[PDB]
Amino acid sequence: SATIALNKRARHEYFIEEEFEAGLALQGWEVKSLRAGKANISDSYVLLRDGEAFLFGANITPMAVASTHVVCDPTRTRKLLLNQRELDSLYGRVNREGYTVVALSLYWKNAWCKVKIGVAKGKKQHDKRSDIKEREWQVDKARIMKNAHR
RNA sequence: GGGCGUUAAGUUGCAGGGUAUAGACCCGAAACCCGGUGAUCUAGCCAUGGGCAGGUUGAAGGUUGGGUAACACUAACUGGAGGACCGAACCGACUAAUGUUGAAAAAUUAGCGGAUGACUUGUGGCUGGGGGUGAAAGGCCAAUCAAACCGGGAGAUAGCUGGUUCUCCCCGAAAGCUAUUUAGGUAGCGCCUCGUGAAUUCAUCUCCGGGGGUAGAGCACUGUUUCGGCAAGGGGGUCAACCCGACUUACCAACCCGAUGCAAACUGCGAAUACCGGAGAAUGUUAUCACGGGAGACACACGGCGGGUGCUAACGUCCGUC
RNA sequence: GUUUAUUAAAAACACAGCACUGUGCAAACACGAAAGUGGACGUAUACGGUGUGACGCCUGCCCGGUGCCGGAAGGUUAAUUGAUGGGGUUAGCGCAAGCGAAGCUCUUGAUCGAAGCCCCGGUAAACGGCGGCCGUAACUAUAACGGUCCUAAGGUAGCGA
RNA sequence: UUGAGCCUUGAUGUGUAGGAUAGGUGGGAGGCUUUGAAGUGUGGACGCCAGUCUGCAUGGAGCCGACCUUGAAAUACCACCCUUUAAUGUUUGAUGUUCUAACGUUGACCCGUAAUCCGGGUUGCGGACAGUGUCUGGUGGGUAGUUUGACUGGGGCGGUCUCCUCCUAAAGAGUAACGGAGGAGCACGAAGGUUGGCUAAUCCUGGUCGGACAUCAGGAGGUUAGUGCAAUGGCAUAAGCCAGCUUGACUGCGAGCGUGACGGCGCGAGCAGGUGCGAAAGCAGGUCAUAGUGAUCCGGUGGUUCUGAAUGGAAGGGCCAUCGCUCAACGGAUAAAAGGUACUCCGGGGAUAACAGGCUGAUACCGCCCAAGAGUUCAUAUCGACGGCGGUGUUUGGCACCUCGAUGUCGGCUCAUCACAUCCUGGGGCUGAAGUAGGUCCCAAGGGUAUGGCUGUUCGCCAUUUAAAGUGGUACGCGAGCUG
RNA sequence: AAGGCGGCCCCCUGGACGAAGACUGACGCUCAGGUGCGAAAGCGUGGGGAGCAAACAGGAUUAGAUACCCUGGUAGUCCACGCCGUAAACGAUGUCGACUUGGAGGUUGUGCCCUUGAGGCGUGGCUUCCGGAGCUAACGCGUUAAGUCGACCGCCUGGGGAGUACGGCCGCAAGGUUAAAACUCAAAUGAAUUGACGGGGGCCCGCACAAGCGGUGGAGCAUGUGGUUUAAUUCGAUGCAA
RNA sequence: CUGCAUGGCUGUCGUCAGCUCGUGUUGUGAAAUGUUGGGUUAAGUCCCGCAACGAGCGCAACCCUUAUCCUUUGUUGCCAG
RNA sequence: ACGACCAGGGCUACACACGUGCUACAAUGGCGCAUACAAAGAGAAGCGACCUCGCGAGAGCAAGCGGACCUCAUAAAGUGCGUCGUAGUCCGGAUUGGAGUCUGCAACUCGACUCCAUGAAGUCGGAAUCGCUAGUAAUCGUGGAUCAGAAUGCCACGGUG
RNA sequence: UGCCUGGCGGCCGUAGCGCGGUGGUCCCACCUGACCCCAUGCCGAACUCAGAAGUGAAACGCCGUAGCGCCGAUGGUAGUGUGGGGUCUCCCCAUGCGAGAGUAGGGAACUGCCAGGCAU
RNA sequence: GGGGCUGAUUCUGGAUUCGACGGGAUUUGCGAAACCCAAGGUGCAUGCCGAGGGGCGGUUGGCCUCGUAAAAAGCCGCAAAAAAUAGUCGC
Ligand SMILES: [Mg+2]
Ligand SMILES: [Mg+2]
Ligand SMILES: [Mg+2]
Ligand SMILES: [Mg+2]
Ligand SMILES: [Mg+2]
Ligand SMILES: [Mg+2]
Ligand SMILES: [Mg+2]
Ligand SMILES: [Mg+2]
Ligand SMILES: [Mg+2]
Ligand SMILES: [Mg+2]
Ligand SMILES: [Mg+2]
Ligand SMILES: [Mg+2]
Ligand SMILES: [Mg+2]
Ligand SMILES: [Mg+2]
Ligand SMILES: [Mg+2]
Ligand SMILES: [Mg+2]
Ligand SMILES: [Mg+2]
Ligand SMILES: [Mg+2]
Ligand SMILES: [Mg+2]
Ligand SMILES: [Mg+2]
Ligand SMILES: [Mg+2]
Ligand SMILES: [Mg+2]
Ligand SMILES: [Mg+2]
Ligand SMILES: [Mg+2]
Ligand SMILES: [Mg+2]
Ligand SMILES: [Mg+2]
Ligand SMILES: [Mg+2]
Ligand SMILES: [Mg+2]
Ligand SMILES: [Mg+2]
Ligand SMILES: [Mg+2]
Ligand SMILES: [Mg+2]
Ligand SMILES: [Mg+2]
Ligand SMILES: [Mg+2]
Ligand SMILES: [Mg+2]
Ligand SMILES: [Mg+2]
Ligand SMILES: [Mg+2]
Ligand SMILES: [Mg+2]
Ligand SMILES: [Mg+2]
Ligand SMILES: [Mg+2]
Ligand SMILES: [Mg+2]
Ligand SMILES: [Mg+2]
Ligand SMILES: [Mg+2]
Ligand SMILES: [Mg+2]
Ligand SMILES: [Mg+2]
Ligand SMILES: [Mg+2]
Ligand SMILES: [Mg+2]
Ligand SMILES: [Mg+2]
Ligand SMILES: [Mg+2]
Ligand SMILES: [Mg+2]
Ligand SMILES: [Mg+2]
Ligand SMILES: [Mg+2]
Ligand SMILES: [Mg+2]
Ligand SMILES: [Mg+2]
Ligand SMILES: [Mg+2]
Ligand SMILES: [Mg+2]
Ligand SMILES: [Mg+2]
Ligand SMILES: [Mg+2]
Ligand SMILES: [Mg+2]
Ligand SMILES: [Mg+2]
Ligand SMILES: [Mg+2]
Ligand SMILES: [Mg+2]
Ligand SMILES: [Mg+2]
Ligand SMILES: [Mg+2]
Ligand SMILES: [Mg+2]
Repeated sequence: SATIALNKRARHEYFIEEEFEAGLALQGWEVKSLRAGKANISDSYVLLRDGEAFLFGANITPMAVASTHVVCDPTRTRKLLLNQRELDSLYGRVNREGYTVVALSLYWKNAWCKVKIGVAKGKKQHDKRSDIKEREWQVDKARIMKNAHR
């Protein structure tokens, strides 16, 4: 419905623990491009400086140059609007060993863009094997049980 | 009260100017329909008879020999089929030249293609026009074809070009407005001619009543616009070059005053010439108005003046005035 | 080979071959107001129509739209038939306005009523169409790749100033 | 297999109040007993299993009847029969099948008959089908009739077509362009009328959250506010604002005037009737004025002092009100209409375009004036910023001023002529001119001023030479000299 | 012969094995070049097409799935006549002759003995599993040898390049066949062993489950833990096993 | 400070039952047997078979208490008589 | 000076989440009055009987004992009575103001005991989850070490069963 | 006849602002209170009814004052009708009309009716 | 060279991105840095020249100290150079 460019690869590439429905803060010519304008949310992650967890990786194509005064930067760091009450998770459980929180998807909420955030961590190519093995094994167990019980 | 009318005579013939129907001042279309004629040219088809000199190439098939268990396959002899080959009659016209009131309303000379086949030709017949036929070009249908020829409706229509024939005298325009499947036409009005009736009816000059907002002028108003003061600040301060920043730095600078300008869509001002009315002599062949008969015209240009537009360029264009 | 007799003889038409479609005979189709004829004194290896045009490699995706074919579950639906509603008229009731039986007529139209249309599917060798946009690989370039906007599908093989 | 009339009602109910399945009302008090009732068992069904239409092997002799609740007396009576069913003949519609006599036979045999037409007789098959006439729905460029507007600095494309506001518009009115700038196809039962009362926008001071800004009290200001809306002209008596009552947002006229060719449109004192407000004189025929709008014909509604095809009526016609058009191409040609023609045709026009010729020169080319500077110093040996002044008609343009009763247009070959804003030769000045060799300027037209590849060349690129391979005018010279 | 052949019947026909015989007389084996047959898939023409099913569409899974799961579905798989001679066409083991311990079978024929029952002893062909000597690097072969020899043909000489290009032939095509060179590397491999691993299997055990019975997450409080604050919130312990 | 130089110590796997060696034998060899297989158990505990035969650390016992009974010594304890 | 000095704070704090346990949910349960049975332990800067007192903690005086002698130490659950009656309860005992006591020079940070007074939460608790196979689960009390005092923690002991 | 005040007109800046001062005999204005006649989108500030203790402050009316506002000459200038001319996007000549903006200067109104009171 | 449609999550004239990040940093108690001004203490403090300053140097010259003038001590720089990157990903 109101869904926009989403990053479903990061869901398989990470272990999503908790999610944040926090909003995004962006300048002109970009929110219009969210409707149509080729926004891409690849390589998305938070870049906490002090309390400024900007989303760094996103390429939103500028569709016009009619205002040829401001310099266009598709790789701009977008600000994020999150409650200070729930921002404690981000200044907390991020820098342990490898914890990250990445942008899973971006959609519309009554003419305002909301980017879904999620706390996760890497898999080192050995957790992926275990996940695939378990996903296949549950299916195989169900199939063999059904075949045996006819 | 208002409208229409009571007042105040028409009618029948003759001659003349219009109008309406008929052809309607005269010639001219391209086009439509109806009834007949054509296949002797040409297109196709049907039936019946002719024509294709001469010289090349050797497929199928058939024999002999080799070969195969039988085949298959190969060598030699014969073979004469090709919408075959070169090339004559015959058919056609791809190039060049001549010819263009020519020998000829498509031809001549030198070259050219097919020339045993989907060929060509003679004779007779059929296909008849919104139809015929078409190896398909809108090609042919008798030198005429995106609808053949002849006779009729039919003098079709033509807001379109041209022409309109003897004389004299008098008066004398317009090329503008409105509306228009309207712009090069038309109807009314604005103008022209004739007749009738009507009053200082009308015009020139003078005097007297009037309202402008144009030229010009100006910035009370709306915009525009330059400078100085009033004045807050900022901007790589000469200075510390780090500090309160010594604060003054050919930079923008609120509101208001003083000075200087611009304006078709600005007027606190504002003419001349224009326009209407009243009066007065003097002048004009009623020059004025109303009705009736007949028109014409509704393509204007130049020059002066005030302008839009264009480039205050155009013998350019759009308005008013003489 | 043929083609615009009389400015175009060609890449233009035709061609053998290929594909689709219609056609069970009193066949389709065409000329015919009709009879009748051709097709054809043929019989699905026959005939007509439409496209391409010997031969070799092939004819890849789409029914979204317009046609064609199969269906009548539902809605609408002609001609046709006519339940009544509303008036005209007068026998006649009313001292008068005015009610007003039957007959005949003016007008509305309950119900029946097929094809067709909407609809459900197929069919493209039927008419037809088959995308642009951003980032990303060791110097630079490009993008095998990844995301989202639409369509019914984004052009496969092959070829190319 | 199947509907209305019909074979008869087998007929279905329930006021918490209730032997409860209420007798249409009349007569309420029974035919009931051989006008053939309970007892006994219980397919279907009223099942809210109280009752019960109950149906029916055994019966073979009184259930009911008053009424208990009593808002309402029993369905025990008679039945003009409903709060609605029931089946077979039933009234003849559709579907299906059976049959033949209609009809068909481009099946066979015979006959007229010599004969593959035709007709008649026998017969097989199909069969009330097929097929034909009328009406009718759908499809139907296969065919026919047509339509596709106008202005336009040629035509097409674009834009516009009606109405209103300011300028142009030259001080009465009016006045055009594809000139310069904005709006309208409504709205109000109150935003109309009367009466009564009041008069801002804007800038300040102080004051709870309250601030460039809500509200409040005071202060400057005088229409720079407001008008239901675009602009213009006005409004202080207010035409702006608040409240009451109201419907004059009346009916029929209307002397007079203004604007229009006309159709028409607009203002209007005042008259008669009947109303609203205000004590009253007085004000009210809509809105502060200008856009808010469409003629005629045809038909829709109501009323009517009329006409009514012999009479009496009625359909019908007109009369007054009123309704249906983005006829927006808006003075509207039909209720009903798009394109191509290079296969084209006719009447016209240089009233009107493309080539040329003519007028001007925005553009084009060339010259000149001041001089930041470039140029080591030095403006001018050579260039020249920001501008201006010019000359030719030579590039691209403007006009439609001759030519559509005919002026052959690009380029190439032959043939030339003229001008100098001179390519070479000739003469000279200044040079950042040591010499050769260069730059610029001035005078000077006597002469000369290339060959091939590309492409239709003009133009242009390249290769090789020459002292040079100049720019232009002459219908962008020359087709009654030639090709195409 | 190989490829490969499965209801039944009819017709033609190839091949194989046995008791007892008769007969020609080395006529015997192999075989480059050549010839023929030859799984399926594929191609051409003419037919047919029930089911299945490349390509293709849709649905589902997945981060992605142009696939495995599902619904459709054309070529093809079915027939006749034609073309290729391609397979892990394998027994990864060429054709023919002789010899070499044994056991347990299947199929087929014949001889003999009293066949009272597939009673008993023999004797040939094919085929199956163990197994001695021997062989082999070992797996394994083992009278049907991979044991010892005899006759012949074909093939091999490091892994890639490469069974590739060119060249010749064949074929309508897809391609087949014959078959290199340049360049890189010091490796490429096979049989077996020990660990390890498997989304391989089997067995066993422990309050590991089941069975029971009580508890912890709900609520005061206690120390302990992580985070926060703070001057420090004193050090380490950080899954069972803090 | 460095338990990422260590000693010592401790927890878990786990009181789970395996971890090895000598000789011999087998295979050219890496290597295997023993340690595998049936019963049985808490167990590599016991037995049988098998080129295995034995041994070490090992799972048990030897160590500490309870459960019947004997003797000795009798205080601060017992009252059988 | 990262070596070293002592005094005052903080290791005991906090919007939070977590391991573990004690405490309760009330009729087998709390309120009180006879009444019963254990083992093993520690004791001289000590264990510390009596007695006088204190509603209570303990104050004063204080015997004996390196202990089969004395103390800590009338153990309870059990038992027989009464009583309450299903209620935020005579359940549940936390927070609160004040009072003293033990204790160590000093308990605002920061002890424990006491008893008068307010008398919280909580009323068998999701998903999950842990322990036990016999004198063990489960309940009741006692004892021991650390230490001036400051155990729901730790280690042991028996009763029921 | 003089002065003052109140009401209604002529005219709409020489007519009105600013500064200072004036007046309570009469008029004028503030002022007291409210059952009522009347009303507050509340509230006797506005309407109104019943009244003169106080007042001339506010507001009125008056006199001077040139900071204003305003009027406004003569002359000159621009423009313009007529007729004739130039070097013709614009001007000149003869004649007629002659602005606006300035300057000198003026400018603190004029006036009629009705009613009251002062002096007479 | 020209027109015509979109630059509008409403094409619906009234959106607290719910949240971080600037705002009078509007608001309620409050510490001399959210500040701050004649009286009890009675000591050698105010302008006085000062003194060059914490490990080192300097501060608007009176931000430290005094009592007969000085060590300077309350802040900055030399210094405290460790600030330099989500995850997966050669050994
Ligand atoms: Mg012919
Ligand atoms: Mg021969
Ligand atoms: Mg030939
Ligand atoms: Mg020939
Ligand atoms: Mg001949
Ligand atoms: Mg010839
Ligand atoms: Mg010839
Ligand atoms: Mg024709
Ligand atoms: Mg002809
Ligand atoms: Mg003729
Ligand atoms: Mg005729
Ligand atoms: Mg006629
Ligand atoms: Mg004629
Ligand atoms: Mg005509
Ligand atoms: Mg006509
Ligand atoms: Mg006329
Ligand atoms: Mg006169
Ligand atoms: Mg002017
Ligand atoms: Mg005209
Ligand atoms: Mg004319
Ligand atoms: Mg004109
Ligand atoms: Mg003209
Ligand atoms: Mg003129
Ligand atoms: Mg020709
Ligand atoms: Mg030809
Ligand atoms: Mg073709
Ligand atoms: Mg296709
Ligand atoms: Mg379709
Ligand atoms: Mg159909
Ligand atoms: Mg139908
Ligand atoms: Mg037509
Ligand atoms: Mg036109
Ligand atoms: Mg036009
Ligand atoms: Mg005018
Ligand atoms: Mg009023
Ligand atoms: Mg009126
Ligand atoms: Mg108005
Ligand atoms: Mg009509
Ligand atoms: Mg009549
Ligand atoms: Mg009548
Ligand atoms: Mg009537
Ligand atoms: Mg109408
Ligand atoms: Mg009009
Ligand atoms: Mg013509
Ligand atoms: Mg021209
Ligand atoms: Mg000419
Ligand atoms: Mg010029
Ligand atoms: Mg210089
Ligand atoms: Mg001529
Ligand atoms: Mg001519
Ligand atoms: Mg010269
Ligand atoms: Mg020279
Ligand atoms: Mg010179
Ligand atoms: Mg096959
Ligand atoms: Mg499938
Ligand atoms: Mg799929
Ligand atoms: Mg092989
Ligand atoms: Mg052989
Ligand atoms: Mg063997
Ligand atoms: Mg090959
Ligand atoms: Mg065992
Ligand atoms: Mg201690
Ligand atoms: Mg003057
Ligand atoms: Mg003057």
